[PDB]
Amino acid sequence: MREIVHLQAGQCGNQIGAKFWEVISDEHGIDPTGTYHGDSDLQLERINVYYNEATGGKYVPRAVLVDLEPGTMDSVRSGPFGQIFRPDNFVFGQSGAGNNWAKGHYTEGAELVDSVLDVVRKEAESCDCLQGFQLTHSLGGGTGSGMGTLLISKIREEYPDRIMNTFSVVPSPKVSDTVVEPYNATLSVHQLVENTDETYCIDNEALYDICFRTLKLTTPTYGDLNHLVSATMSGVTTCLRFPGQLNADLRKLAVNMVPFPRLHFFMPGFAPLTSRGSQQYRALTVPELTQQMFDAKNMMAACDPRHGRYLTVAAVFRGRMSMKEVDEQMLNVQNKNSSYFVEWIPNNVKTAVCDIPPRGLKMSATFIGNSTAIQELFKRISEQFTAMFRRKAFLHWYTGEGMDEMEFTEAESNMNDLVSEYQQYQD
Amino acid sequence: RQQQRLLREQRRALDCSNLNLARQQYLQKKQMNTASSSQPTEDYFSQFNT
Ligand SMILES: Nc1nc2c(ncn2[C@@H]2O[C@H](COP(=O)(O)OP(=O)(O)OP(=O)(O)O)[C@@H](O)[C@H]2O)c(=O)[nH]1
Repeated sequence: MREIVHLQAGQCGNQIGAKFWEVISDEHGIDPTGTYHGDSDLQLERINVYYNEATGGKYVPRAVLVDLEPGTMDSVRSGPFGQIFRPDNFVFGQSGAGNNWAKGHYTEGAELVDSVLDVVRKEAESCDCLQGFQLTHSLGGGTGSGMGTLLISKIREEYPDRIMNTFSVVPSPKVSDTVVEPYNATLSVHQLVENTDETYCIDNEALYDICFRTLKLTTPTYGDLNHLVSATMSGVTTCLRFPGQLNADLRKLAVNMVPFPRLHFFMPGFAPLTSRGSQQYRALTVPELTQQMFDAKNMMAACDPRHGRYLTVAAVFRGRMSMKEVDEQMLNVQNKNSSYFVEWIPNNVKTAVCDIPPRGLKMSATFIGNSTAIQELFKRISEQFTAMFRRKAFLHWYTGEGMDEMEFTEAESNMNDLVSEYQQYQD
Repeated sequence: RQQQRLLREQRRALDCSNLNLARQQYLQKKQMNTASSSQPTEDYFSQFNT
């Protein structure tokens, strides 16, 4: 049987996986202590895709936690579900980050890659057959990119036959806090496109805008933001864990989503987001779901695909619906904007219907998108990289670590080579 | 003439059954009707407070 092992990297990913995991435990109805309370037969059955069974009916999460700063681990261990996570799975380092990409990629990783590889292969041999792996981290995250780029390279030759899902957050376009962050992102993405097959793009500014749009609660918590993305990541994973005539496996989806090899960056899309009075002012119907499902405001990933065109679109539907409403709704959407799709590929819509609703609503869905709206992102970072690399600011650290501008040359070039590739297909 | 009587007896009897039948799927389609629309609960509002 085919299962998944998760990887939790970077200090954001440390917050990402925590909320990501507790949702699943609450979804399957396990107590914080770990004693599962048998209530749903189906979730009792297909929990082995992610969790192993340990004694006393406790379901050990099959994730590995990695970092350098103990305070983050002490916090997450002290959380409501830190007891469910294994001290076996808490691998870390004795060093502070400096949030330097090179140190986590050349210096600190070297004496930690050995330990983490043993842990995962112990977990890999603990399981029977894998679809692959998924990673929670950030591309702009100083240390998470340090482990991520290294480990994905190592796991490539280790298991080049599995699903190497990646989940990273794009930093805020308006401000990056970290000033060497554009260096770190450019460094990471070069190996990312070289290595990964799947990548989710996430940005906080839209999340703040969504909070201003539907959450209408002034001051949220970053964990609430983590809940939103975890809800999305839950939705895409509800395919595998749940029955119903939907085709769930990722490369059943992936071959449907990617036209050409270097297309790994994909954008999410989610289903009803509702405000305080609209819960009792909304007639929850697939049309208004579909309308809301395809909203530029419902977008949250990077920026509006209104500026570009739509290469491939896939909406997975979770709940008690039928073939015809999604059949007519898709027929509705193509007739609305036929030109906004590329003439290159017609019928670029791929739909899945999960019949197992979430715990509280039935009419639900999720969207994964590949449009021509990523250009602005790295085009932005292009001026960032060129301007700072114009006068090599903050560079003596990397040379002190042992890094050269030569690595930067092909890194941006490979990035720029991707830019020409996106546009020349779509234009 | 007896056969003619039997034929219409069959026709009426079948007509008795289908009218009996016709009533249930009307109930059944109503069962279908109020089984799709959804409403979110407070379980979707508490977690965002944390
Ligand atoms: N945990 C957490 N991370 C955040 C938050 N907001 C933005 N981030 C960013 O998410 C990035 C990913 O974290 P990591 O990959 O663990 O970062 P790192 O490698 O230790 O390097 P740093 O940037 O110094 O943290 C960080 O660099 C932060 O800049 C937040 O609210 N919580």
